[PDB]
Amino acid sequence: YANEIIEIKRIMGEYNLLPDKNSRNGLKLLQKQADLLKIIMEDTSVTENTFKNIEIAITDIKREYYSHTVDIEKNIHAIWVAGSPPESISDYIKTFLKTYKEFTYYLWVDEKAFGAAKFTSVLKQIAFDLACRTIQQNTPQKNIDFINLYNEIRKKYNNNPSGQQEYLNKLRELYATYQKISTPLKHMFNSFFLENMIKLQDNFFNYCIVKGVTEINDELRINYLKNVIKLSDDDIGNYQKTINDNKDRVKKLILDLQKQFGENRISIKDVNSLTSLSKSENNHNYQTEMLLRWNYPAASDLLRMYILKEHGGIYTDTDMMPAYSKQVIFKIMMQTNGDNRFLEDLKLRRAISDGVLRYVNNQNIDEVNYNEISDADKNIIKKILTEISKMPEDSIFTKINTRIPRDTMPILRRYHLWPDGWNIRGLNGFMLSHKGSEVIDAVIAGQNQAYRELRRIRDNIHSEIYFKQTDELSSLPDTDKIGGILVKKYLSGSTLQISGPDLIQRKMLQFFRSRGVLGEEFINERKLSDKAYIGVYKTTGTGKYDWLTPESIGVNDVTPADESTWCIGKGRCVDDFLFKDVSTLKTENLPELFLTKIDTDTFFSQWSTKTKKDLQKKIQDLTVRYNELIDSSTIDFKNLYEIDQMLHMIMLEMNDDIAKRSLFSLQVQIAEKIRRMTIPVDNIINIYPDLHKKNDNDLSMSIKGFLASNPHTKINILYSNKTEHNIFIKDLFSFAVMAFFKKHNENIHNKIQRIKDEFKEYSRVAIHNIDKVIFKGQTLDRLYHEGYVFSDINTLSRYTLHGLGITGVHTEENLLPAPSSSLINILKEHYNEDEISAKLPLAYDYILNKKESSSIPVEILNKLSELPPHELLTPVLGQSVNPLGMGYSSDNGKITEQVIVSGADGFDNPISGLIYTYLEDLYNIHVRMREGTLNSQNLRQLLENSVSSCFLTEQSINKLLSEAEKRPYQSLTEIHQHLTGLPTIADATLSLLSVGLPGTGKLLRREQDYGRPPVTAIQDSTFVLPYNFKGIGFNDNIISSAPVASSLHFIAEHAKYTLLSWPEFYRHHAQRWFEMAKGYGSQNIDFHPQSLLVTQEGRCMGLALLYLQTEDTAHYSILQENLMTVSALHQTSNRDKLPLSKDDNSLMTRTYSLIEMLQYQGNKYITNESLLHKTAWNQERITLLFNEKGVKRALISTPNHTLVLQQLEDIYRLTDPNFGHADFLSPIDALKFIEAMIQLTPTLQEYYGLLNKDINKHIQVHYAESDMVWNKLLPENDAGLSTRIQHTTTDRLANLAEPVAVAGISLPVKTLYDIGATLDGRRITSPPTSEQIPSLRLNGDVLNDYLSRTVLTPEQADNIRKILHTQGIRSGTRPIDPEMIRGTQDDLVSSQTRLQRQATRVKQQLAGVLDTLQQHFQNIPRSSGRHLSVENIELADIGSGRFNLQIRDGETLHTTSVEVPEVVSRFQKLSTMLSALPASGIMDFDLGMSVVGVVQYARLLQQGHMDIKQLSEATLGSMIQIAGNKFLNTEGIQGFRLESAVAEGMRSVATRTGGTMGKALSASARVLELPVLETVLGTWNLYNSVIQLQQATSYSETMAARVQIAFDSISLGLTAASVAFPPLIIATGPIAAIGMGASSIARNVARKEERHTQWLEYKKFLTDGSKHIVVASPERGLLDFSGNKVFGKMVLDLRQSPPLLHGESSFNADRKIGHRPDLGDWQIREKVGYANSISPYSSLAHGYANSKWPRTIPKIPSGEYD
Repeated sequence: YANEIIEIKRIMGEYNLLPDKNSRNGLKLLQKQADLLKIIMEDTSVTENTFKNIEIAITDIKREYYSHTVDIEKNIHAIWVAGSPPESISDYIKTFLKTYKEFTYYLWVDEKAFGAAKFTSVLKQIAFDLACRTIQQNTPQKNIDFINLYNEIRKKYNNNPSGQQEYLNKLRELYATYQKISTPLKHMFNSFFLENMIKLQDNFFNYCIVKGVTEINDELRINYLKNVIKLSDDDIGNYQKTINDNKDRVKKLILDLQKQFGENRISIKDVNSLTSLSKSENNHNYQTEMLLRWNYPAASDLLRMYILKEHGGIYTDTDMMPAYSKQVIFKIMMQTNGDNRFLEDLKLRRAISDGVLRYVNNQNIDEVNYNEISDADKNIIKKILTEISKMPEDSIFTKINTRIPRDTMPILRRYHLWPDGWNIRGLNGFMLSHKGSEVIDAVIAGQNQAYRELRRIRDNIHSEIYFKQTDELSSLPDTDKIGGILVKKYLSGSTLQISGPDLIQRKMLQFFRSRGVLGEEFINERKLSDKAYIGVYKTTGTGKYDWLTPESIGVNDVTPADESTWCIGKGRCVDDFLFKDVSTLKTENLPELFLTKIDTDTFFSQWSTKTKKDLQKKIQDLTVRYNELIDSSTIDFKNLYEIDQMLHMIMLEMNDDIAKRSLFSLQVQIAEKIRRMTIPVDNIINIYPDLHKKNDNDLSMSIKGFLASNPHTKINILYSNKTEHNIFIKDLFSFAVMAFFKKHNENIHNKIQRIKDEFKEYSRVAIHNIDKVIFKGQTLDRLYHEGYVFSDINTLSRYTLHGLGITGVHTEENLLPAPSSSLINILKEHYNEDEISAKLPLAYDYILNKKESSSIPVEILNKLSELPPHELLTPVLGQSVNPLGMGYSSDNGKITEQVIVSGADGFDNPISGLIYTYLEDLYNIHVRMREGTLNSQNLRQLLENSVSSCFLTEQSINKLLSEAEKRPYQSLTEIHQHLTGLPTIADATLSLLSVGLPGTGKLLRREQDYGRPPVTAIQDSTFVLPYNFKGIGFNDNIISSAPVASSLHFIAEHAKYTLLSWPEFYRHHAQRWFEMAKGYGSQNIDFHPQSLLVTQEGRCMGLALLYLQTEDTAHYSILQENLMTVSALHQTSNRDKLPLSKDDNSLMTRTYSLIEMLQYQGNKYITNESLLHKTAWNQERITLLFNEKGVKRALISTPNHTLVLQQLEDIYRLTDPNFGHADFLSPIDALKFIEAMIQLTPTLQEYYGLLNKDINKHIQVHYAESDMVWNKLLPENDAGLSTRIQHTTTDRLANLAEPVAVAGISLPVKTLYDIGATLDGRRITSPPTSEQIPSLRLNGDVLNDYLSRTVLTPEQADNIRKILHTQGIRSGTRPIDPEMIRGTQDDLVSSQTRLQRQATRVKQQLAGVLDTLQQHFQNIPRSSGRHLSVENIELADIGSGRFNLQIRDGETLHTTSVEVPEVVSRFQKLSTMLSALPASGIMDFDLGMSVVGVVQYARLLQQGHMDIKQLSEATLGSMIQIAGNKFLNTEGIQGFRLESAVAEGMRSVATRTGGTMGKALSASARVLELPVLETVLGTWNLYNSVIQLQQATSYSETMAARVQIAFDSISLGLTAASVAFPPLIIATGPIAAIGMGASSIARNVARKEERHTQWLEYKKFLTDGSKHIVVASPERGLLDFSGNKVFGKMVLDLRQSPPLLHGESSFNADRKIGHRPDLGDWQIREKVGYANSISPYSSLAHGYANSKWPRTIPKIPSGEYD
């Protein structure tokens, strides 16, 4: 305890040397003394004598503390409420003036707010009308009678202006009617009313900003009302009449009082003469209180705090009398023979007080209100009054104690005898304090926070309308209850309180708790003690309290004019209401509520002629760009900057006011859009600890909490070794001026190593040294070299490390994930809201660690242990920030830098570049200041060409120079503070942004003074501070508004599909999906399968929500095209491992971040029953929802997948993200198709998690009560995914019409990009300049992919070879043999295309086969080493593809069970085709090509000649050989080779069906017969030697590359060398095969077989004819229609840029009904009647009489065709 002992000695020494101990410093020193004494007490080894000594010292300190008291000022303050009749005021004022002789009475009057009641009434009318309109137009399933009656009575008034009371009475009856409305409608009414009122207040404050006002008065309010509505002269006359009435009333009252009591005894004080009214921290909450209040006859709750803080003394309510003197109460009790009933019940007390007040003011005693009082009580009260009147006037009342402890506000305590018992609570109607009291500041801060939290319903864009919180008297201002109270007050005209006595008591309790040991006497059982009040009464050992000799003297509050009499006795005033018709609302002047596009026809309607002719043309140049910016689902900051700058210039260049207001409205719309469009946050947290504390338990707890909150969150622990060395050196220099080195290095390394090895098993925890990622020339590295030690080095390190691409959350504190709503609910079963915060550390300790605390019940611990940790903590995932890219924590409404939240990777980050440049500028100023070479001129040069020059004012330059002279060495934060005058860099971010965003940035800065949140402040906080567990958000409470947990779909450790084998799932089911959809009545089926997500973790929730967002067909098409583009990009990046251009990578990252965020949000919403309704699968119920309840969107949830049902226009579209979509005419058809699809197919059923399960209880439908819930839940910033078509680099480069000269040959830029032209290590995105051509390099992987995907012409191949030879492969990528680059003629392009397609299909199939084999081998217990050595490839079943394998693992393990029909079925088809083809001439070119490629791959494997992966691949090759041997070797010849038999079969096929197809077959067979080409063998060996070993990819990609090499070897045989200068013109067309027509099939159909088999043959012919209608090769400008057989009357129009294809498809026909494409399978069945209506769908003839070949007319890709 040496350090703390030194602390107590030092603090006592400081206290003794105090000239005036009666001050705040002395109290703080005594508090420190008491706290340190308690710390000493806390030690375990303390003797009893030490206990006594500590207790005695503490008691002496407390006695010294409470001896510091202050005498309050001799001021009595009262607030005059507008409309108060002076008759009921002057009596109480006279009584208080008489009792308190040495006091001055001040009546606080606000002359500028005499008419505010009518203004707020008009605003309330507008808000309620808007709420009613929104409710009515949003719910079209039914009409609401309450709204109709409301509108009817308002229309009735619109005829009768004189009958105000009639309208109020009708409104009361209408509230009686309204009480019967449904609960969801009531909640929506409350929310909409409160939100609209807040928005209207925001609009008024924006009007104040644009008018540049400094004070708010009645004229400004009248002008604003004229601005928003049509104000006739009668309304202005009424407003002036009430203003003048209030003026006359207050003047008469004050004059009559001054005549009697003098001039200096009582006076009038102006409310506007208060500094708190204009304070920026108060956010003009005084003006907001005028609107959001429901206790109108009472005085303001903030005004009394302001008055007490700035003046001190006594604040008293008007309706209060001083407490009776001792003699008075003694007479009362002994004229009632000891009946206490005359001092406790309210009626008799009120009568006695009435009589006393009447007597003191020389009035008639007999006129006392004796109603609801028994006659005997009346007579005894009369006797009491007669006795009292005998007393002298100087002994009726007694004064109060004006000596109070320093920094305290005594609060009147009230005793009321209720039928249930005694009601005791504090009142803010009478308070005491001295000027400058600290508790008043605490209460003011609490009131400001209360208003901040009340505005959360409007400020939070993602705020949920439907949330029925239980009544718990929470500190949070529950918006639903407040809205309900406001609605009731608005309708009826007559608990909760944001800034009332409850908040005051809570704030004082918190203040006294923060005082420490000296405040323990003010706290009684975590509640304010009796010492904090006045008027407290001690009980005489009974239920009643001894009124005689009160502990403190209070005040008489039971009076004839108190709260309980003006509800009915005083009728509702008529000068606090002004009827107004809202139909004349000027919606163009209300940007907060209505989003209005600029319409050139009506925009300049009220403008002057001069301003119109000056600037209407200039404005009209903005309309298209401005509307595009407003309607966009993304933000392009270039357009925003341009539009904002030119709007600001136009506003500056104007002299009109209406035009200025319209342009200001445009700016306000821009600001609101910026507020609404938040962007996601990366699931990363970066913690910057200080390696100087001696507890890592906080850091370990933080890391454990973030690990447990989510299984995908990455945690980075960042430290700087150079900074530690610099701190060590500075400490050494300080020690010397006033073995260590190795010891310090060892200690730092030991701390770092302990942190590293605590989380060694978690790969998500990475401990990084900052002096490894920063560059050499960056500012941070220079600071490290200079020995920068200032405390802000960690903040600059955070900014720099974010600037280097490290995204996520950057903080220095040991943050913890915020508790979820489930944990708070669990804790709420035993604790209330003020104990939960204290119990949270123990709950966290039990959840993360396993520590059990004796201070928490075991039931709570058992409940906590039953839930997963990620259900109790909130992860970083799902968070969002402002589109400016930077977000900051807040503290009492001021942004701090404890937490920095920095956007998502791939999104625009405007603030980051500004911060980087600003840090450069600060470093330059710092280095000039170090050497003393800084003057005004050098400073101007330093800040020139920098946005930071906006801070260069004369006074700022002078301050910078003065500080440079005073102290040449200062921190960058100090330099920034001197230059800007702002506390933190986060404050300077908006000032820097306002340089490029004038007007909008200025407006966003200005709105902070009016309660609006800072644009860079985060509102919802998913973190809490470790030491007190409070949130870091702006307007959030982590206890009363904890977020809901998100459902995490746990997936198997093995996935059925990888990215390579994923398309197999779509290929196996696309045909069945289309057939079922068409047979259930779908008329438009589109296929857009997704390849973004190959695992079912998340259940495709992100894509489902993305599709759910769209409400239009056009937006749906845009989003579908964008998603297809992103899927292609993801396949290129991840499956093929190819580099992407910067823009493509940014687009992919943006899409993936949005998808992850949306998936988290959707899995959160589906489990929250208060947000989205959830019902089990029932077709009737869903049909009723979509037809009767007005549901337009729904989510169909299976255990593993999510589907979407929509109501786009007049159709119902069902979207399966893996299969595109199909739309129907009625919901019932869609539901039937959903059920049939998910239930009939076994593989799809198993994949979707519905195998062997009742689908009626495992399919849930999630919908919303109203449609606006989706608008509230789904983000508005879509990154343009649903509003504009995103273009890849290829699409942009295709538009350039100029060629690039490389190697003496000119080729387009798109082709140069396609072959992988990389410039300085990045793929080119623009045409390189002539000097950059020599530096161009070709990416080998990209070139290989391009060659495998493209069919070149011989000249194109020559050009590619020349470019390759003259430029070369970029180092580290795949080398390309120039002999492999060849081209083919026109007639063989279709064959090459089909061969490449077959290569892709075979690769995708063999990937899954290999994965199955690998899993099969992995389920075998293998000992140390790799002895699997499978030694048999016997196959048992042919129809199923069963193989029996002998395993020579050495322990006699044997598992002969594998299912591989992919290999066997292909050879079976080849064999049956080879054998039966002489009779049936129909052949399959693709099947033959696939077989040739497969056998070539097997041969190349065999020439190869030992872990699980390669053993499984060799097993697959052996199985291929075995299947070929079984299905092609009819006789068991030992000397049989598969290649020769395959080649001979295809040679026979080729020679028997001629044409170009036979030529291609013969070429492939010839390739098979000859030995493997030397180039092919070289490529294979080089790959298997270096390329496979160097890369870290898995084995499936290697096997796919080997298959691709084999298929390329096959493709090489179809190429032809280029011929130069052909002497003669030759023929270049394909040659037809023998038997093109349908007579060939009819030749074998005539054989007497089953008729349905003959139809199957005909259908096979039709399908083959329609499969290849067109083969397009836009790269070589070739269109191929040779494969068209069943598309008649073809018309090709090449005039359009994408060629237009028209024609007639072949169709089915029926004898009776003909061809009916418009009917489904069931409708056709009913039409022709070939079965029963209850027959299963499998028993019908699918596609009968409604089929077409092809299904849809093929679309030709855009290109240049010749």
